[PDB]
Amino acid sequence: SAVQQKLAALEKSSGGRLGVALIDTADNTQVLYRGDERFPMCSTSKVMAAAAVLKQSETQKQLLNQPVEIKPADLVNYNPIAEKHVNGTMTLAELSAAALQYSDNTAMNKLIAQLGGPGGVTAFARAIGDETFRLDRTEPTLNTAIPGDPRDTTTPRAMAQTLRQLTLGHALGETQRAQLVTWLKGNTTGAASIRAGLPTSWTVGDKTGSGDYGTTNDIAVIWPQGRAPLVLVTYFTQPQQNAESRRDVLASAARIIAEG
Repeated sequence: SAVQQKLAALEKSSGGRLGVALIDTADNTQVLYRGDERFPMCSTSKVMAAAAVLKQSETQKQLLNQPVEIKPADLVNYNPIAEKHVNGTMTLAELSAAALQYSDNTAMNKLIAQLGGPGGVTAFARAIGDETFRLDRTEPTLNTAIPGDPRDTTTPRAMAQTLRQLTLGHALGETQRAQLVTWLKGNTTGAASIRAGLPTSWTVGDKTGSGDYGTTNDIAVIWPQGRAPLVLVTYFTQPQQNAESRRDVLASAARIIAEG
């Protein structure tokens, strides 16, 4: 198609490997580019951990208010919110918001611990029908993004279908789904990624991800004005271990998609 020609040209101009999955919920049509190739998730995996804790809260009604200690030994490489609460507590709701909206890595590790390890996050993916997602490591080593390494990867197609179920479908209860949507819409890290390639009137909820090998990711639910919502996943990774992030590539992919 025309869009896939332009995405392929964008990829060629970038020097990296680009994966795109669009789901148009108007007619359940999909646009895929390398849709079944594995990509390192990096921080886009935080959506699955937050959703898994939300799913637990459908039975443990007070779970999101449970206080969790933040100790100096809990801090890893990037803890913008957790650092503000060292030797204090944050609720699981506050940890989920920090993980999603600020990409706080300590918050992610607390969510993983709540679920019983990376195997508990992966379990939730399987329980909602995602057989592709795998979380193998904690923060920060899940971001190594080594070429060919299947650890901590998913495919664009799988992540788009799973993000649709979590936010627009009914994989979660109603209060939980609305909370997830509210968190995604309040993301603070996405201004230069998918959002930058879309009309400013469209409302976006997204989760970015970045890591080694110049890995630059964004997953988004998009509500166009007077139009059925869209789910857009853009993964990008590069051949050099020390490559710089390329959020502009995600913005350009979104622009190409939005042209259709």
